[PDB]
Amino acid sequence: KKVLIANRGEIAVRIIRACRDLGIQTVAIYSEGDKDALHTQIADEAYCVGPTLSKDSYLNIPNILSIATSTGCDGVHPGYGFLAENADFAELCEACQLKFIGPSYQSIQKMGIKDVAKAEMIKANVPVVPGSDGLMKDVSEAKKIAKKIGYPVIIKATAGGGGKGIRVARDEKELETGFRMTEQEAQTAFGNGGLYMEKFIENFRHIEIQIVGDSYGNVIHLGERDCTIQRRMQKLVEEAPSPILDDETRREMGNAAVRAAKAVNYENAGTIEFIYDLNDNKFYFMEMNTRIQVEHPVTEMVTGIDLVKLQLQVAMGDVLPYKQEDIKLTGHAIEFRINAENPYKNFMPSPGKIEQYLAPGGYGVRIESACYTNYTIPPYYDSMVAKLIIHEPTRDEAIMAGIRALSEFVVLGIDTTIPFHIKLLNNDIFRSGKFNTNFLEQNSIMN
Amino acid sequence: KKVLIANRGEIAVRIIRACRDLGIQTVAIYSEGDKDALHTQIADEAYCVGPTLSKDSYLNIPNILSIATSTGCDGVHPGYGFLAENADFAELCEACQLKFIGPSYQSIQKMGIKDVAKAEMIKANVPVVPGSDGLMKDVSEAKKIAKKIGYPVIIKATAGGGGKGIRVARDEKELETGFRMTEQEAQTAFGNGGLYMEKFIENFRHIEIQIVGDSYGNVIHLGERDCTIQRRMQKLVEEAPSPILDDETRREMGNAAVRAAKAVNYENAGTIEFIYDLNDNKFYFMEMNTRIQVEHPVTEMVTGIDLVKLQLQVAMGDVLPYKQEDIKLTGHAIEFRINAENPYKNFMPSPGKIEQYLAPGGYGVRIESACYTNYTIPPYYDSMVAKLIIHEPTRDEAIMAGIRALSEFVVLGIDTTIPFHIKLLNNDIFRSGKFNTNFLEQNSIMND
Ligand SMILES: Nc1ncnc2c1ncn2[C@@H]1O[C@H](COP(=O)(O)OP(=O)(O)NP(=O)(O)O)[C@@H](O)[C@H]1O
Ligand SMILES: Nc1ncnc2c1ncn2[C@@H]1O[C@H](COP(=O)(O)OP(=O)(O)NP(=O)(O)O)[C@@H](O)[C@H]1O
Ligand SMILES: [Cl-]
Ligand SMILES: [Cl-]
Ligand SMILES: [Mg+2]
Ligand SMILES: [Mg+2]
Ligand SMILES: [Mg+2]
Ligand SMILES: [Mg+2]
Repeated sequence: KKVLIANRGEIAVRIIRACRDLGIQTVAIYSEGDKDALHTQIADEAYCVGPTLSKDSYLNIPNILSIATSTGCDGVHPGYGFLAENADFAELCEACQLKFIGPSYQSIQKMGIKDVAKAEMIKANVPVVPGSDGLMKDVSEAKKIAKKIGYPVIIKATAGGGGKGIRVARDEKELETGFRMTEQEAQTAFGNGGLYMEKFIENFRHIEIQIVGDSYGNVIHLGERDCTIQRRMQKLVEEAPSPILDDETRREMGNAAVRAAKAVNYENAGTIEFIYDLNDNKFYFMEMNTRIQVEHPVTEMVTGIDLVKLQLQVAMGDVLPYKQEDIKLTGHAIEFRINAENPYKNFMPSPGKIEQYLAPGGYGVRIESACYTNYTIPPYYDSMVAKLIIHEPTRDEAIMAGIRALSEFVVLGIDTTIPFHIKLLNNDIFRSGKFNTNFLEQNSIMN
Repeated sequence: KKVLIANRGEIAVRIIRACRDLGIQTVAIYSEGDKDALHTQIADEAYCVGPTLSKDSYLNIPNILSIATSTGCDGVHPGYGFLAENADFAELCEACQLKFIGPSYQSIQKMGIKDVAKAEMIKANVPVVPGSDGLMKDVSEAKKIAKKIGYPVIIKATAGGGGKGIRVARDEKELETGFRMTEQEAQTAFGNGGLYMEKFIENFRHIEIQIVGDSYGNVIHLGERDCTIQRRMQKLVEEAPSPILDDETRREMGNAAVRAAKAVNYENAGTIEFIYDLNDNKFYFMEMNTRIQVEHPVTEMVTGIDLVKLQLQVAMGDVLPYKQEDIKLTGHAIEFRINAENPYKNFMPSPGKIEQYLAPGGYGVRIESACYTNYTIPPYYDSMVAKLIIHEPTRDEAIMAGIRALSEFVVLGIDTTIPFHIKLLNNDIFRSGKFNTNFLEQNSIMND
């Protein structure tokens, strides 16, 4: 009946749209900085939750819970980021008679301590990257494990998110220096300096499987997303299906992801991330995001399934409206994350007022955005202007259509990364579809 | 390689987008009044064709042909309206070695003299609305036929388009009066005063079938569009598939449409309009539109087929890349034509500068517009702001999702018809899916 959206930006707008499609009432929250945010305008009601820094606004749990109960909400949608993978917030909602629109706290706990997640996958017969058994207490056993696994190794925060608390070590001296750095950063960022170690995979594709469970033990997958085009770990361009994957591997990986989700009795939407090793064409579980993702639209276009609406439906108590045999991926979709950065200045942030915003339309085109003419993106959270998604019958058609779409997208007053994406789509290595995660790093797409 | 777009507005934008998908270079034209027009920005080059009134700009054939050859274009896409159903311009293009993106002039002649179109359909074994065979010489001849057909009748210009030269006669005296007014109006408008007569069908549903043929004898249909929500003759809300139609009638009408198409060796995209009579559940051919239509995108979403790209593909000599067995309509789409009119003032036109324009997005939404912030829609042409299309798995879902999308569509500075479409979507009759073409005439949505 009524849902509080515990987020901001384009995901808040997105969830709000999903609620209205189901006739659900919407409560937006905003920080002092987000006073002009679009989601606060399109919500049925909006409430200030605290000052600009996320720690006192969007992560201010007592205030979010307070507002939620005060206004008579039945649930809370966390979106992505902020409190979406926070098991304690999830538990507190439940204790308030508020439905956390997402998986259980037990589920968030199990998959949210990434070393424990791995051990759970080994027991659900899911392959995982060779590595340490749980956390390393010392550099000493980090050095011991790393010589057992073989360099290069990657040291990762077990409580980790947003790319923070991850370091490659290519020799013992790097592992020694990187251990203390990552432990420090993790304790600060997460209140948990526990680190685990993995073989650092060098030639792979980032393949992730969308899963969705209901409250009745039914789990399905909506195929894969290919998120190999990455700058500094962070995803820039996502596509569905993967250009390099055959139907037998899609099926084998989808089945692995469904085993993953039910080993932890997973409910609502999540994503299994897999490392697809191009050296032997084997996949490895890397982690689960126990939440909706930025890139969900690429999947929604090829599958025809409204994933956020399905999140709300699953939370309201609906059984899954599709079994696995009803799911098909039709056509090809590619998402471009358009940020307020200048690709001609090595992606230097570009703050300012948007003087002209003209979003493209036409066949195949979906624009996801909270930006509008005269809007100023506050520099304290994010750089996302829009996600553009192109859906065509083939990949080459999506590429041609994407240039078309991207080429008429007017965002003036600030620099954006549209030019980067236009240049990528004209790149012959990209068009070949054959490449790994290092692609941006061992090329110079901007010329 | 290079194509001139012989149109304006949102359809020029649509065409230019389809050209860029194919790697084709684009030449926009514009009237003096259309200097700010979005299609002139996104085109590769833009040229002035002349003064604001269409007669000297967008219907200026000598100037359009000069720019097409001057700039070295291979074809001309006429969109809809203006020169799209002008056989003589199609001929002229062909004589200039320009591919008219559409059917042959011969086909444009056959189906564009509407009484002859009808006669061709009877030979093609396609049902037509009862009436006269050919034109009526005289008011006397109209009187005799109208007595034979039985009142009520509708007198229709044979060279008629844009809904001019059509009026109902419920009795003799009306017919005497209607004949002369319609003959005068059709002469003025079309240079052809010839009228034909049909039974005026009073309880019906507007069901039209999308056709596409290629240059190799292949003709497919992409199912139906239901355009029953009309206001004074003009379409307002379209949906695919028709909510009141089973798949046996879908096949029947599709096969009827396909016979019609190849009866005239039809190439490229056309639409066959049927009258679906709710008294006996019978369909009758009313006319063919030998062109793409305003409402094509609702078909494109349900079928996944890019129709305007397919027009270009067909015009470059491509074999139809779809077979009939492989065409499925999936889910349900509703298009809403959003105009610069005030629905709270009986749709009074609302001229002005648009001061804020915010297109909704999200799941299932597709916006078709040439409008933007600080744009002023000239009051000289077809007054569209945007088409909004919603595509969902079911009709009820589409309705809900369209309220969502329409409710956040911001257009400030002019009044628009957005509030009418929101009131339509909350109407119980519309939601039932059961109504006929006089729905907005028997109902008053704006009071709801
Ligand atoms: N074993 C590995 N070998 C090579 N690269 C890795 C490995 N583990 C992680 N990475 C890279 O580091 C990125 C982030 O890893 P991940 O384990 O997803 O961290 P995260 O902080 O949870 N990020 P998020 O996806 O936002 O939750 C991955 O997308 C890979 O590009
Ligand atoms: N026999 C009929 N009985 C009842 N209504 C009719 C009949 N013929 C036409 N109409 C109505 O008049 C409208 C216009 O007729 P039509 O033959 O489509 O003319 P047009 O000028 O070619 N319009 P267009 O579709 O823009 O090319 C139809 O959509 C019907 O609503
Ligand atoms: Cl994400
Ligand atoms: Cl039309
Ligand atoms: Mg993570
Ligand atoms: Mg990850
Ligand atoms: Mg007509
Ligand atoms: Mg018509």
